This record gives sequence, C-alpha cells and structure tokens, in this order.
Amino acid sequence: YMINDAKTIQLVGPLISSPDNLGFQKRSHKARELPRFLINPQLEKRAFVQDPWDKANQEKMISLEESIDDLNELYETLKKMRNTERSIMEEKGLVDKAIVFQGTCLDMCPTFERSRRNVEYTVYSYEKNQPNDKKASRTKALKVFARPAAPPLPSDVRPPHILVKTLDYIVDNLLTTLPESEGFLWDRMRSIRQDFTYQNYSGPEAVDCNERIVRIHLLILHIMVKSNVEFSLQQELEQLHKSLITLSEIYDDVRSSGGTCPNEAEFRAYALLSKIRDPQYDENIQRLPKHIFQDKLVQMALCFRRVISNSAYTERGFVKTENCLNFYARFFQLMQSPSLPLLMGFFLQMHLTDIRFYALRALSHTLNKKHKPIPFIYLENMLLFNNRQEIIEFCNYYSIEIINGDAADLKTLQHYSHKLSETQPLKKTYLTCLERRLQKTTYKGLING
Amino acid sequence: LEYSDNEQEIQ
Amino acid sequence: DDEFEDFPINIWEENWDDVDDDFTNELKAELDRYKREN
Amino acid sequence: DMANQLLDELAHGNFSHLTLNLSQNGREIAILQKQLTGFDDKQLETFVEQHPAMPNDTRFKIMCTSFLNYARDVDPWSAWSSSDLIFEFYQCLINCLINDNAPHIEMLIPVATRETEFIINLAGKLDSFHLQLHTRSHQFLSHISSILSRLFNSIKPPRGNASSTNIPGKQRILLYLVNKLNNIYFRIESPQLCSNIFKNFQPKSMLAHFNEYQLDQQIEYRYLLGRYYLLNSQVHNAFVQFNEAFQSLLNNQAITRNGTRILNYMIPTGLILGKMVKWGPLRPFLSQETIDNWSVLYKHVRYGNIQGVSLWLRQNERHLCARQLLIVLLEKLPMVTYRNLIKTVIKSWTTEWGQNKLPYSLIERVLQLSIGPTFEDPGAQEITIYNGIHSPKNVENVLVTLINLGLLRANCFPQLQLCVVKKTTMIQEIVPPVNERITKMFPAHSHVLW
Repeated sequence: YMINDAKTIQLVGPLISSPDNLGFQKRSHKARELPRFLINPQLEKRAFVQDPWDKANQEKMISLEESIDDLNELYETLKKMRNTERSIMEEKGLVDKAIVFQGTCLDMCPTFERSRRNVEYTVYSYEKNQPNDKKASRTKALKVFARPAAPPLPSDVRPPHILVKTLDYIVDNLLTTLPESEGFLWDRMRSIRQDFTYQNYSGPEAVDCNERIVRIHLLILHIMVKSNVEFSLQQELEQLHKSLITLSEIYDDVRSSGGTCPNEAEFRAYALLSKIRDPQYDENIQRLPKHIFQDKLVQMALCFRRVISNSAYTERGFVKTENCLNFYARFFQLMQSPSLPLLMGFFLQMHLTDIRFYALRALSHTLNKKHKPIPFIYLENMLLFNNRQEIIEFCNYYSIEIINGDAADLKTLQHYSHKLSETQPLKKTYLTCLERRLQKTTYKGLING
Repeated sequence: LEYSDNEQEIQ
Repeated sequence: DDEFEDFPINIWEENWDDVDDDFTNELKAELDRYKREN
Repeated sequence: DMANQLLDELAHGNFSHLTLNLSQNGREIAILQKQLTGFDDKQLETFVEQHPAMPNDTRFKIMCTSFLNYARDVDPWSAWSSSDLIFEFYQCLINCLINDNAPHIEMLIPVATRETEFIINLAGKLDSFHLQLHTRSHQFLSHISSILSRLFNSIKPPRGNASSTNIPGKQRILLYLVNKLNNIYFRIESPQLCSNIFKNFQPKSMLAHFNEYQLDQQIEYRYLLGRYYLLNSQVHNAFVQFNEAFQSLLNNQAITRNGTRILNYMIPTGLILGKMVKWGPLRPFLSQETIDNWSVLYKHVRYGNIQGVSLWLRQNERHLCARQLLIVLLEKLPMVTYRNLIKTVIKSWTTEWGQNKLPYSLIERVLQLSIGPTFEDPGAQEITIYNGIHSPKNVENVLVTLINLGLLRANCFPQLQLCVVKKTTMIQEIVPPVNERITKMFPAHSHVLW
C-alpha cells in the first residue's frame, strides 16, 4: 500500500494552494495499492535468520558426510534429500518455484556441493585436508561459481557474514598460492560476488568483499604477467571491471540514502582505469562530491587518463578526439613515483605496450627521412623497458627494423594501430620498479590496505 | 640537416 | 539550470594570431637572456 | 449529471476538461468528485463502457475510466497521495496515441503535450523527496521517460508515395518529443540514453530538411546534441552544433537566458579549437564577471601560460564540473596553450634572430616559466590534476605531440637534442593557424543535419 502519513504528506505539499475555494472538501480516502512502477538492494546489516527445519536438515547433511565413507552413496543420499529440501523450502516461501532470499550455508562451500564435486572429481588440492583425500574438506572447500536451472536453495548460498569469513580465509591462506591457484581464486571470488547477488544484498559486507576482491584482481594481474604463467587476461579484467561496476552502484545507492563508504575514493580511482579512454568515466567522476573528486587517488587516476590520451589512438570503433596529450614521458615518470599506489600501478601496467607503440609512432613522424636509427639506450630510458631483450622483442613484433642489434629504424614502422590484424596481441609485460615494490611488502598487506 | 615536411604521414 | 526555457516561434575573432602581456614580456626576457648566455 | 456530460465530450473528441492541472478545471473536478463519490471502480468502468457514442477502443475507454477514477479519489491537499491516480491516467492517455489510427488521436495530441509538461514538473518534485517516499533517485522522471520513449518508438513516417502532404500530429510533435526526452535523460544524469533518441530521430521524420521544424525546437535540439557530443569529448562535433544553435538564436528574457546556456558551453568548446569570441555582441547574454573570468583564461591560453590555465581551472573547478567541462578543458586546452608558447619562441628565435635550430634546453627554459611548479617540486608534495600532468623536462614529448597534431611544422633530432623548423620569416609557415589545423584533422558532422 502507498505511504500515507502526516510528515511525508505535509512535506510533499498539496496539488493546489486552496482547494476549498474551488469546491473541494477533505475526504478520508481509502488506502490504495502501490502502483507497479513504484516497487523497489538492501543497504543495511540484517540479523541472520535460519528456518529451524533448514538448520536441522543441513545438520543431517553434515552428519551424513561424516558417516558415509562411500563417495557415490553419500552423493545419492544427499541428492534425494535435496529433492525433499526444495519442495519444503518452496512450501515455506523461502525459495521460488517477491521473496527476499536469505542464504543459510554456514560453510565456505555448501555440503551438497562438496559431495557433488567429490563424484565429479572437480575438487582442488587447496580444498582437501591432505592431497590424496577422497573427500573435499568441509573447512577448506570453496563454493564454485554456479553455472546452471532451478533457483538456488538457502542452503546453497552463504550469508553476508559467512561470505566475509570466506574472503578472510582466502586472504589469510591462499594469496601465496598464486600464480598456480589463479583459476581457483578467480572462480571462487566470482562465486562470492554471485552469492551477494542471489540475496540482492548491498550492505557493508558486499562493499568490503567487492573492494578486497578488486584488490586481489589487481595483484593477480601483476603476478601472472611477471611469472609468465598463461592466463586469460580478458576474464580477469572482465570480473575486475564487473566488481568495479558493482562497487560504483553501491556507492551511488549509499550516497542517495545519506551514508558514506570510507574506501569509495580508492575504488572510484580504479574504475577510472578500467576503461582508460572511455569518456563515460570522465563524465561520471565529475558528478561526484568534491571530497571524492579531489582525493589524491582519484586525482592520480585522472592524471593518468590525461597523459595516456592520444589523438592518434587507432582501433575499430574508437572515435578520435581533439588535442590529446600523448604524454608517454609523463606516464613513465608517474609510473616510477613512490607515491603511486602499488595496486593502481598494477592496473596501469595493462597499457604498457599501447603507450609504447604510440610513443614510437608519434616520434617517428617527427623524424625526417635522412635521420639515423634511434639508439635502443635512448628508447629504453624513454619507454622504461625492462631490458634489451624486451625492446628487441617489441621491435620484432611491430616489424621495426633493428640496425646493428642496438638501434631502431623508426621510419620502418608501418603500422598505424597497436592492434595487428591476423596476430595474437603482444605478450603482456610489467615494470621492474613495481615488481621491486611488491617484494618489499606482503600480499596480505596490499589486499587488506 | 634541414626541415623536411611529413604532412602526408601526419595527415 | 542548464535546461532551456520555453520560447515558441559574427561572434568570433577573425584573427587573434595577427598587445602587451606580462607573461609574454618575461618570456622574451628569458629568450634574450638565453641568447646571450649561449 | 457531470459525469455523463464529461463522457459525452470525450466520446466526441472534446477534451476541454481533460487535464490534470486543477488550476484549469478544479471547479469541474470538484463537482465531478462529489457526484462520483459512492460509485465503486466497477461502476465507473461501466459508465464508460455503456456510454453512447463511446469509441469501441480498449485504450480510449481505459483512459476515460482512469480519469473518472482520478476525479473521484483525487486529494488536492496532497500531491503525493494523488500521484498514483495522476501517473496512472497519464500512462493511459499516452497509450491512446500509440496506434496511429486511434480515435480522436489528432485531438489528443495537444492534450498529451499539455499533460506531459504537467507530469514532468510533478515527477521532478516527487523525485526530490526520494528519501522520504522510499523511492530510488529519479524514479518518477525515469518512469515518464519510459512512457515518452514508447510513444517515440511508435512514431513512423508515412510512405514514400503518400497520397497527401498531411502532417499527422505525431509527426508534428516529433522534435518536441525528442527534446523533452533528451532533457529528461540529462536531468536524471543519464545523458548517454539520448544516443538512441538522436540516432532514430531523422529516420522517423517525414520532413526532409531539418530546418522545416520550428526554430525554437531546432535550437534546443542542437543545444542538447552539442552537450551530448561534448560529454563524449568530441569537441568539434559539439562546437558545430553549439555555434549553429547560438547563431540561429540571435536571429523574451527566456531567449536571453537560453542564449547564456549555449554560451556556457560554446565558449570553452570554441577555445579548445583555438577560437575566441568577440565580447561585444555577447554582452546581453553574459554578466561582466563571466566575461572577465573567461577573458583571464583567454589571456593564459593566447600567450602560452600553462600554469595560468591550470590555476584558472582550479579556481573554476566546481562549476566546470557541474557542466562536465573540467576534464575536457584540462585535457585539450594545454596543446593550444603549448602551440602559442612555442609560436612566440619561434617568432623571436627563428623569424627574427634567424636560428632555425631550437635546442631542447631552450624549450625547457621556456617550459619552466610556463609550467612552473610540478608534482615533483618542493612545496607541492601531493599530486593533483593541476601539478601532475605538465613537466618542463618533457621537451621532446611536447614538441612531438604538437607536430603530430599538425600545430607545429618541425623535425625532432633526439640525439642532437634540438628541434629544426623551416628557414623563413613567415611564422604561419612554421606554426599554422590553430582552428584550421584542428578542424582539418578532426572534421565534424555537418551543421546541416539533413
């Protein structure tokens, strides 16, 4: 029903100033149903609530996991139990066949899922007490990202405080397993964010979990590139971008309700780097309050967007804009600043090849035809290449002729775009100074901020 | 060592 | 506010490349001083 | 029996009393409310359904019933309590225009525009109380935009071999609807939703020259199109619309205020493209402090003062941010400023003193004066957008971009640490005019839309 009160009605005001002059009389109107377009995620902490049968049923599943030693027998036992569970949960109105869905899985991985992954042998070594264990450990297994059709049961979804507990376990125990565990961590972190969406929950746990997951993604980006371990850069950046979009949406809703999030400026700055050339993020950042816009992290990110901007940036579907700086020299100076946050630098390492290409492309246009090849030592210092092998490989990728193994003939650069048509992209790289900074701190300290 | 125009490359 | 209100029914300097400025004066002061020292 | 009398008018295309503005029909609504009291919702529907000469149209009968429901239950002492009746009727009214052959559609067109203006104002006021009404931000205005968007989708041009020149009401209000929709998207802080509206405007138009629309609707469309372009950092695209909108306006105090609104965007947009206004003809639209403010920035840009441009933007940061001007000015103004600073150097160094070779150390000394403090320097130990971008050390980078933008005809010799320009006295051969160079490299979409 619609909101009728005294305070709200007085505040909003009347339709006309003096209705009684026109012939109206005050009538006590009946309460009318709320119209379809005024229907309204949760932004405040809610006390955990669990149905007594759901609690009892889950405890039986744990007991049966301890008692039944046969893997397939335990799984089939929980399968028929789950079929009973769904109808009962449907009858209680706690799952659809709108309902405010509340997760009640108190483990890091649902008990039913643990038994299922035992049968499919999709349990990781990180999820077992001992490597040769036939069973996934209840205290070590992490729920995978759900890839189904029926709605997840309350016993399938972890509540917000358990989700925080799971991320705490990842931060405390699993960061040092990178780069080997990147597939595991990426999937498990995706599931943690999925559980929040299942409950439509945007409270402090969702903010805290999304923030630290974004930080883990930025750490992963540098670790995989430095270790030269093959991974999907695209999948890591997609989830990292999606978590940043989620954080921005929660930051917006919290602001509309009159609250604040202490770490908003840091992750507004990260979001400014997810799509470095998209004018959308320049527009959105200008709408934010002064204390967010003027925060040093946001200012630092805005500087990087300015220096990276290039009027010659060539890519299908990208619209070139006027008077761009193409300040590659400033970019590498800022990259080396001790005041640059490490995780922020890890994000900006994604554009090293792009910035380097258009620096060489722009410089070559200023050279007359008789100009001698540019010595590598000049280009290495100007583009902050790690070693001589990196600049040699760079010139080979872009078909830039190398003279005497130590100079680049920039007039031989024929490409006008950093992206080649029938070739895989250049192997991603990193900056030595950022790697050295990583070795002077801990993974856990970086993620916890 | 003199100015050589490269407007074709620039444009 | 930036929204238009209801109303049913040259501007540009042709050549600013062709005046005293304090910044300009200091600039050629540096330009001349560089010339003597080199 | 006023209810029977009202239904007789509506059934015959007479919509004199069909409005939500009680300032226009409050007396009739008050009489209607008293007479309709006691009849339940079913009986009100029966009154419409059984009425003689009532068009056999489901949506038209739904519209009439929702007005009767509005009249019966409206509370003039509470806009919020009556809002559900008001918004429900408005949706029903707009649904009566979706079918191009709906009954009395031509007579309904003036009513729909009139009620749209009423509901837009009311939805804005209700949105400002979003916290108290427990509604998300812009929920009321976004709902209106949803309704107006569906009406926009239903507008189609007649056949290419139409039998008559008639302009239906939906075509007559096409640009009016476009401007109303795009204005809402800007208000609810989602101006990129205009993209669909802009793209599908001309295909829906039966007029084959954009200038055939009303001039006031032409000017507002160009104003919003320019702002949309500027939000995408497409400066020249925005300028052409801003410049054409203002010149058409020059050919009410609301018109004067509207001219000011264009100028707030046209002036910075033209400055980025190396164009400066004449302050004389702009006096009726701009207050003297506004003229003085931009003139200071004009001074910094014209004579190549990087630090002045940065400090000017810092002073104006808040109101530039409110118009989404800070970022585009911070990014694309320096290269114009750099060009002018370099032009003055070449004028003395090359065209006067005959030296066609410019040592990088000379440029660094020049850049040190122009830029001043940087993030690394003592006294500024925290990075800002005003001290973190420009550094006098990056002499070659500044020259390279100037050459690559076509603003400087020069060659770079990184090993010799010098810059070579053409041997001449004509400065325009070395530093061509800015606006021509930029617009040649970045041609804009034509001012003639079609």
